[PDB]
This record gives sequence, structure tokens and C-alpha cells, in this order.
Amino acid sequence: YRIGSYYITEEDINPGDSISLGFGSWAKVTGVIMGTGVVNPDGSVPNAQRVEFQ
Amino acid sequence: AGGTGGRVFNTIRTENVPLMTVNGSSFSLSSNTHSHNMVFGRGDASGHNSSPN
Repeated sequence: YRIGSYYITEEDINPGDSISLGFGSWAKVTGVIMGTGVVNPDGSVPNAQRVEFQ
Repeated sequence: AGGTGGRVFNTIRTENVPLMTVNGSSFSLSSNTHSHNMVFGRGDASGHNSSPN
């Protein structure tokens, strides 16, 4: 995941000009937790894997 | 902190148990002179403390 404010493709001459540039949705979350679990801290069941849509 | 929020054990939440009362009401009953039946006659043995009929 790469974040940039310039609307230039990663393979373009203006960009680094290497690799394939793909649109990324949302922010990257470190593998271990998924966020909302328990009102009082108990923790829910998180999700893992890369590319997996769940 | 936690992603999920809740206030059960200790938190500044709202809502409580409502308390209310009903307006005073009076029960009115009519003492009908009929339907009391009759047994025997007069001049005769009568139950003590019986209602006069």
C-alpha cells in the first residue's frame, strides 16, 4: 500500500516509473486486530489474510 | 481504548426506570333492593344480626 496526493500513475514518467499502480480503498490495518470488539474490552474475532474479501 | 464502545459497568449514559402514578378513582356500587330472596315469615324464629328485609 502506497499513499500519495499526486494523481500520477506509478508507471508514469512523472512518478517513479516502476511497478503497477492500483487504487487503494480505506487505510491499511496492521495484521493482528480489526477494530471494534466488546464495549468493555473483551475483544471480538478479527479477520486476517491478504486480498481476502471478508 | 477499544473500537467498540459501551457504558454498562461505569459510564455517563442516559435513560432510567420511569415512575408514575394513577389518578384517584372511587368505586361506586348500587345496593339493589331485589334479588335478596326470602324465607319463612314474620312472628317467627329469625337469625340474629340478619339484615332487615
